[PDB]
Amino acid sequence: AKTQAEINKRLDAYAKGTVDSPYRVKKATSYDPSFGVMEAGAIDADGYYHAQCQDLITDYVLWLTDNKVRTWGNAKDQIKQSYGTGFKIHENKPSTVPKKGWIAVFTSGSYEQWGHIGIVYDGGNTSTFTILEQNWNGYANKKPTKRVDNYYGLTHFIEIPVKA
Ligand SMILES: [Ca+2]
Ligand code: NA
Ligand SMILES: [Zn+2]
Repeated sequence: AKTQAEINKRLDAYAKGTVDSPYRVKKATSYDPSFGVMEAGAIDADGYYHAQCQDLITDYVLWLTDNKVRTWGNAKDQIKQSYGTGFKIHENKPSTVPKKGWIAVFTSGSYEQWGHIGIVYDGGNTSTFTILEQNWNGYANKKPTKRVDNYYGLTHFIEIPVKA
């Protein structure tokens, strides 16, 4: 398991394009004519579809679990599987406010078909929070980027284990 300080450092490194990941693009990379060229810093964990939202999560969960747990499926399928001990799935209730490093999962409305997914960067309040995500633009080309979200479509949070 990882400490909060280790988690926090890794989130900043995602956003800066310096994360210690073998799935981080070093030089602008392209293979799928439907998507934009992946900039340095993008995370592509599967070698399909350039840098999608779930690619970030695949990398993060591999790091959290010392490469023991590889996610399968699309963003929306993450709430149908378990990442193991100390990972907990929470329904997003109007009461619910997440914690830095938790995983935010969008499965309703405009996100229903594939889901969307990202990492909680700032837990915020009941109105907004800051997410760190890939592919909110649909072009699958940018590195992980921060965005303010209003909980629209957001159905679940995945709590991750934190080492004291
Ligand atoms: Ca990919
Ligand atoms: Na909420
Ligand atoms: Zn997606």
